[PDB]
Amino acid sequence: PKTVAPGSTPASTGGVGLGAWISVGDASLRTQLANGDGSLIGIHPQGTLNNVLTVRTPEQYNAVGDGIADDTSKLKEMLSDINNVPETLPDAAAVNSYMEQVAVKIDLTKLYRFTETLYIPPGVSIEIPTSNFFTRECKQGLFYDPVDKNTAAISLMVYRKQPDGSYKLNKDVDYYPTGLDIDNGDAITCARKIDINNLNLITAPGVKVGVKWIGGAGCTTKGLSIGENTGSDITTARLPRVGLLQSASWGSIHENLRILYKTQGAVFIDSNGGAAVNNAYISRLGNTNGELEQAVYKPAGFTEVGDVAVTQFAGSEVKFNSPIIEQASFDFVHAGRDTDSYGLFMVDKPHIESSGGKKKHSFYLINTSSNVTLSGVGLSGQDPDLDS
Amino acid sequence: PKTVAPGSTPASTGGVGLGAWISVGDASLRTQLANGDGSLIGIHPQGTLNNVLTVRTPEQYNAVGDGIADDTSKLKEMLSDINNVPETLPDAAAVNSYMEQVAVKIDLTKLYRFTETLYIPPGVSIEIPTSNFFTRECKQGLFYDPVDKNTAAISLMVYRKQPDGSYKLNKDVDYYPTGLDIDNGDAITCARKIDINNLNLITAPGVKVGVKWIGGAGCTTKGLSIGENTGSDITTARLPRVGLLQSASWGSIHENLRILYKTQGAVFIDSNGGAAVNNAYISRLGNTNGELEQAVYKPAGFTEVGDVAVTQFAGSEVKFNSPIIEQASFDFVHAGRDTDSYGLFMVDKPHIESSGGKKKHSFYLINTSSNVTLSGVGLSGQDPDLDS
Ligand SMILES: OC[C@H]1O[C@H](O[C@H]2[C@H](O)[C@@H](O)[C@@H](O)O[C@@H]2CO)[C@H](O)[C@@H](O)[C@@H]1O
Ligand SMILES: OC[C@H]1O[C@H](O[C@H]2[C@H](O)[C@@H](O)[C@@H](O)O[C@@H]2CO)[C@H](O)[C@@H](O)[C@@H]1O
Repeated sequence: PKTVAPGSTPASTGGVGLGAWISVGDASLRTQLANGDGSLIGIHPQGTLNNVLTVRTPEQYNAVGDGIADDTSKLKEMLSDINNVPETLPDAAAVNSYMEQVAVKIDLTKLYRFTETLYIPPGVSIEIPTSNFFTRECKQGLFYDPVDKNTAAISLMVYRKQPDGSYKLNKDVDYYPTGLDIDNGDAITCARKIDINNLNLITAPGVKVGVKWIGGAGCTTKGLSIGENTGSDITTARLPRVGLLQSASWGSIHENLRILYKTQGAVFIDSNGGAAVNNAYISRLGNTNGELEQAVYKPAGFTEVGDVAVTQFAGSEVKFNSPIIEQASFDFVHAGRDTDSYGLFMVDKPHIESSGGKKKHSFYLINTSSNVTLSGVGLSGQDPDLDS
Repeated sequence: PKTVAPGSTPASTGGVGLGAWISVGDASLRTQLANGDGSLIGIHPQGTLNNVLTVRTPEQYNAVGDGIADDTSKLKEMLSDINNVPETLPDAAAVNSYMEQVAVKIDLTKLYRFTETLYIPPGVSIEIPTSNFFTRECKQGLFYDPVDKNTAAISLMVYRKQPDGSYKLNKDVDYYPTGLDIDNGDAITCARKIDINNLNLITAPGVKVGVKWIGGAGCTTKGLSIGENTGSDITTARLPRVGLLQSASWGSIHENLRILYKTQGAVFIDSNGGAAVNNAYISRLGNTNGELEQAVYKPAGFTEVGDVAVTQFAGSEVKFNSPIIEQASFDFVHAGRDTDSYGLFMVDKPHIESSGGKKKHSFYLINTSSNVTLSGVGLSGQDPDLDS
């Protein structure tokens, strides 16, 4: 005989399974199925449903996915269930271990409004069926809509050494680690095994930075698409002031990156050895008042006023293969490393265009060398004296 | 008490749910499961089955998938359920709106025979597990088998203006929009947010055009594979005369495109700024009678006879990187724009080969400039006077 004390549960009196409690009847089947993992369902050629379910979705966490409801905690919970990285860690060994966990794929098929910077832990693949392209109304992806606009929508994890030898996750928008920081332990990257396929990210007007790709060595992107072609007034367009900011990401590859921006498209700083940006399509949403934008992250030698599609400095040498740059005051601003002019400006066959022939310079090169191959496409601006 | 009138249903007497009607028993469960969406099946770490099922297949529509039965209506239904765009539209706002719908991924794992041109609407991702490569018998993909061979197997959507001011979907096999048409309003593209991975397309012998990549700005492809390596006799092979025809597709990228053709491999016309074709493997199925093939779509300046692997004109300047071209009479035929010679012919390290050393010319250049990098692979024809 089996004695069951008052206040018992099947789980607390032997569990449910062979030799213990066995579910019987329809009510129990309903709950067994509803609270299971799919193991009750057989599949072909053999095995059970759970054996083949590996993707995660915000819907599993009840995200509304309409770009209205605040789905922040749902997205964070989804991320946490994959790899929950505490914001404070004791030492190097502790932060490094979070890059040695199981990686999981996430599929974003609706529109998720969020109001706090999302930090992607290592071991994450994010996918969306297709990439946005001058999309007027974003329907699938992330919509960053915070109270504090002096922030980034998305950011990789980089831990900063504290006075007591402990490490705290960086949450400062303007911060980016240097190759030196990574060498001397002042910063420790917690960004690895991250893959993006078609992530669409829109932003409330005025948000400072779209994506902070910091410390992402070996991390990859394909079809990453930033910004919304909301309307003619860029001042209300749902796109960030700065599309992407990248540092300490050697060996990182961005395939067919798409960026709709207001102030700066993409910025690459310090160590990014061997990193490539292929077939990028970077455009200011029209060039109205473009010449009045003020670059936010720029080398000291660049003091000119005007929007910049691509900015690079502090020894960064990203390879730009066949980029398409549109509607920019400055297509490229590049500075060699202050100390020795290190960092070759490499642009192969750029497709440069701007409505009404409005432009300041295509290649603004400071204390540097370069190898550029022209493809019979380009222009110089309307000022007969200053534009070149 | 609850009174239920004769001829009632649960829906007509309060609905199903808390505070109303609740399903009870095995029979109810069987029907709920059969007619549901997976919501009764829990999965890990939380949520239900419906939350993670996002991919569509033709099997959901009972397609036979054997390459014999005509699965046309079922492929069309699957496409329509994703984005059902009317063949006739009121104005531009109307057609533009269809590029702002939720995108869906389709997985093709069997062989689907169809008999009318398939029009891929915006917001569609297509994937097949692997790409065909000189495949003798196509097992997975699409097989176009029409009564009228003067047609295209697959086409993107471009709307043509009508005398009354309305717009109609183009169904003319030879039509392609120009940059001028798009600028005009004469044409409005409805091809955006389309991604193709490993799509295998074979066609009945005699089919004019395999794929009409028109207006596909920012659309991408990887492993698109056209044509079947049926047998030694090309007149009987399951491949089209013209593999791919592209126009108005600036920023479109074709990665590792594979084409087996009879007349012309790929054709690129008019505005295609910044578009790239990487590691294409284009080959006529042998060169037997290749010299007699007459190019269908080509510039006026080209009047020679012979098959052409790659044809480009009207100001199109697609970048061809590491293409592999085999058994062609003419590897490339390129004409700069009539008015100002615009449109640089760019080919980087082409791997050119032809059986028996049979060939007319590799680079037939008309009213144009070019930058070509040779990789120590190539040859010139057997005519000691004309071939170069
Ligand atoms: O030597 C490193 C780098 O330091 C300064 O860069 C600034 C930059 O000007 C700001 O826009 C922002 O991004 O912070 C950076 C340093 O944290 C110098 O101005 C620059 O020339 C130099 O390369
Ligand atoms: O000015 C554009 C273009 O017009 C003609 O191109 C023809 C082509 O010859 C045909 O094969 C077919 O594709 O229709 C095209 C447009 O009607 C000229 O022959 C060509 O040279 C010219 O660049």
